[PDB]
Amino acid sequence: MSEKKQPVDWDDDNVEDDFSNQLRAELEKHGYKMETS
Amino acid sequence: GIISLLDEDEPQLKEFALHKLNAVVNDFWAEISESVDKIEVLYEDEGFRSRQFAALVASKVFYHLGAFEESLNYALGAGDLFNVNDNSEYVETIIAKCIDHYTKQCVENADLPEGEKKPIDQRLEGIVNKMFQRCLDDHKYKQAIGIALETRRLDVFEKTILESNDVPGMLAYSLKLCMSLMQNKQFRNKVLRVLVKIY
Amino acid sequence: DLYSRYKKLQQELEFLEVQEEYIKDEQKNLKK
Amino acid sequence: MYEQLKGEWNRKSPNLSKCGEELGRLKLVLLELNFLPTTGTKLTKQQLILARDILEIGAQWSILRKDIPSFERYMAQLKCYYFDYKEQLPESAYMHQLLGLNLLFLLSQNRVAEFHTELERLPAKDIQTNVYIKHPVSLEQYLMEGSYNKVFLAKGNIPAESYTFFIDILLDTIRDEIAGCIEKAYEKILFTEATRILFFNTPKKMTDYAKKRGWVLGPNNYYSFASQQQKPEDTTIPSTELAKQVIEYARQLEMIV
Amino acid sequence: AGSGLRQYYLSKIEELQLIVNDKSQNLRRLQAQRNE
Amino acid sequence: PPGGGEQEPPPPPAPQDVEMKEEAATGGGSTGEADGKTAAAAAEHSQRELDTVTLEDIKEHVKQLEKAVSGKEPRFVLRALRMLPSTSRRLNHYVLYKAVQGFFTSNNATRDFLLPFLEEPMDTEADLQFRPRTGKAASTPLLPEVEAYLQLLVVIFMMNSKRYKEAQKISDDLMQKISTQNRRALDLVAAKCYYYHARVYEFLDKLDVVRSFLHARLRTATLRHDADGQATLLNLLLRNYLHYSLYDQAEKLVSKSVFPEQANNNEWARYLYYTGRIKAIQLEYSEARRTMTNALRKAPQHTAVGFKQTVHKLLIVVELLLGEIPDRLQFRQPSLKRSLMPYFLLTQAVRTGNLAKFNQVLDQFGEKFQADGTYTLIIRLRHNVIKTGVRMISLSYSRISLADIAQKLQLDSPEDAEFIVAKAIRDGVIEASINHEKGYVQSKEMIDIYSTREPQLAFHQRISFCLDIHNMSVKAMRFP
Repeated sequence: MSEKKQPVDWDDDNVEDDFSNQLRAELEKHGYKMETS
Repeated sequence: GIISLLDEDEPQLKEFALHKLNAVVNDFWAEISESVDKIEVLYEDEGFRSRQFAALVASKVFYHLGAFEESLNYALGAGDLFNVNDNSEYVETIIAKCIDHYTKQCVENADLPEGEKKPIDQRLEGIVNKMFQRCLDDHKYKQAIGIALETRRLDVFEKTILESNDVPGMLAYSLKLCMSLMQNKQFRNKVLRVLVKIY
Repeated sequence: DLYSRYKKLQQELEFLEVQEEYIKDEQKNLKK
Repeated sequence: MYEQLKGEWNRKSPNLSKCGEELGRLKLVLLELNFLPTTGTKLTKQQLILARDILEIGAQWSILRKDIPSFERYMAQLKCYYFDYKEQLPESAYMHQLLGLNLLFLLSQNRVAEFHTELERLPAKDIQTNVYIKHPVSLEQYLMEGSYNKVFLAKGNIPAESYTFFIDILLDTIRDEIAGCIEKAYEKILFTEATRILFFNTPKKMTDYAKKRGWVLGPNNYYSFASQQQKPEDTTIPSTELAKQVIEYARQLEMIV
Repeated sequence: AGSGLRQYYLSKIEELQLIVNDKSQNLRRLQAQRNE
Repeated sequence: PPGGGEQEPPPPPAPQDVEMKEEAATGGGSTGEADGKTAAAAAEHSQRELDTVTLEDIKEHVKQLEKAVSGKEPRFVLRALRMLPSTSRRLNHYVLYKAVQGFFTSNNATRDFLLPFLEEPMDTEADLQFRPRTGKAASTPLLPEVEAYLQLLVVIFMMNSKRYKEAQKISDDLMQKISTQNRRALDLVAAKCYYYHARVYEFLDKLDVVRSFLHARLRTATLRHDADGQATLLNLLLRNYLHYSLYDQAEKLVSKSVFPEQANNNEWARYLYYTGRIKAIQLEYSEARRTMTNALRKAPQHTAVGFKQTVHKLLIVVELLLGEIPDRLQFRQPSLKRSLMPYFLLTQAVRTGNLAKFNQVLDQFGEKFQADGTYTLIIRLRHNVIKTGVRMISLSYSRISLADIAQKLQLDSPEDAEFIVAKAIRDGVIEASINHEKGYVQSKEMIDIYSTREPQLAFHQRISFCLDIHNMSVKAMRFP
């Protein structure tokens, strides 16, 4: 069925859920968290 | 909407508002419905100029919503301003339902003719007989006789059979119907006796 | 004309209704 | 036909006979050639320019006299004229600020639901320029967040005329809504906490709430009726209706043959 | 008189036709169940 | 010669046979189900109409030279169908026109002979018994003249032919066909007419005249009964109310006609999409999201139908205001090209606290957002971000000092934090409680138990459903 709505205007890793840039990798954050105390 | 004018109690404005409004009720049929109290009030009080006109627009709005009982009531109240009309879907629908209400009322009252019959608003006859006359502007339409028997009215029955072409084949047709497919003896014998008299 | 068709429609409608009630009852007893 | 076009408006308009002049105008316009029609004519166009101007003055006099029903009536009529099946309508200079004032009225009388649905018609004049429309939407945005003090800070900046007749009512409604949000079951709350809130005079309006609302008027130890609510669902007897339901299931397990 | 009452006696029977039209089929279904 | 003469043999054979036998079988079935089984709603009539809507429409746009489909009109132009020889000779005329077209050049229409192929078609002792055939063969010529994709010298003809067909069907239904209910087809006709009116309102003024005509059209329905008639007229009219005149919203809110329960499933999706749009624009968000999701799964099963894209571009904004979307779940192969460029950048900005990036994306894609007719986002989404933060705080902590949320939600002050949390609780996003004494915010009581009177309230609904389904199934079993 046609609705006259003119619809027409990379990795197979699947869902990525939610990733947000942390920049510091865990190794850096914990590596220098320990230094404080 | 133009109800913005009905807000004012000046008598000159009111009728201009109603006259302008009933010209557009169909496009804005539902929109109006949040105002029917105002129109009903302006119908109920005495001394307005066109109380029938308010009754008419009320009937139109309630016919939109299919509240046929109340459209019927206000159409009775709307008087000749409505009743004189004769060719539209709206009028034909509400006159059909009026015929229905009338015939059922008649059938009900016919079981207790001795008294305490519920009142009949004479406007019901004022519409029914008008339709009967339409069924008289014609040579011998069978349907006229049909409604006649269905409404227990021997008078218009007789007037129709004697009027027009009183071909005895037609009264043999009437006897055939009386015998073939009706059974309430107390009405049967009455119809049969008026038929023997006319014969 | 139309009066006869109207009346006959009414009659056959109600009569098939009667048959329907009959059939329901006979079902109920045959099950027992 | 030019019934005192600028009789009492250019210099000062305190007249109450202006009401009688408007009455005559409304009695005369109903007999004008075209009001309902939309096909139009140049003469009709003149009749429409006239009707628009007179309705504008009627609405502004309404706000000047602080009448509400006349305000809403005139505004409905004018808004029916402004948008319509016929809208050739060379631009009128009062359209923007009057419409903004209409939006202020709609916001003040706590019809926020009907606020946005009127804002669909304006494609670009509501953001880029035209301060008159900018003001009410900005105030609405301010009052959508819990921010409140900024409203009272920014009250003293109105691009059009005073229009205070609505701004006072808006402030009162905001006050009473904020009060209602602080719905308190406990009858005892420190009145000084309310004193921090924008209630202003310590007992002038505290008595007003005290007469009907709970707590005390500036006590700092409120005593009154409590708004605590308990479900009281201890009763284990919905038996009369639950039995209905069960019998109904038995009803539709049978009677099909 | 130019089809005085053709819009009556005609819109009145259409519902009758539809009702009986479906109800006969329902009756035949019940017939089959009882027989088996 | 090598491109016209050599490509002529292949084309002529297929339209000569397959289309003709198609419409032959469809007309035969229509005649059979109109003659017997007056309750002919359940038949291949609807399937035939759907197939004609789907298949025959797209096979050709040009006037179909060599008298393959343009010849059907000169075939059936003279039809009597009074008795056995008349109908047999009309079928023989169809066959002979096909044979002549495959042998020689049959009758051709030069963009002006369609009226004589339409006037004479209803002339020459035409048969009323095939009123549906008249409608079908009159509407099919519309689509060629409609889907000519030229919009020159055919839109006006489209409008005139549409008016002709509308008048014909109105006069036909003025007799109130008995035991036939041609409305089962008429609806499609109606939709078709609306099509050209939109095309007309794409080549000329909008469909307000159509609006009046269709108010009359549904009024003449809803009186006797409803058979798929009003179920189409309602969504047609509120489509036009919202068609670039969508600024009108106030009215349709009072369209209080009940929507018929038993409708074609495809239409229910249009109805629920428009109901969702109207609910969300006037700021109700509870019902809007649930009814829109109910719409999406109602009838999406097709290979990229197209408006699913739009419902997704709405459900994302309408539920952004209240929570979180499936952030990466729904960006798959069909929608990926559009949704991703603006909406993904948005929801990504929204979860983060970057206001500047929000402004950047808004500046970049405001034109696209307005083109879609969903520019509510700036109106409310920009100023309702803090709601999500409050929701997260509700989900994690259970007892917190309100002096801490300020540093957690960058409000910089505790009192306005009290105000905003109180507003949130009143709005019902969270049911926490506040100790107005020492900056104490506490969650509600623990979840009491999940097995006291709240469960069985659901099982009652499921029984209602299941027993209803079984009864519906058993009733309509084996008609003969």
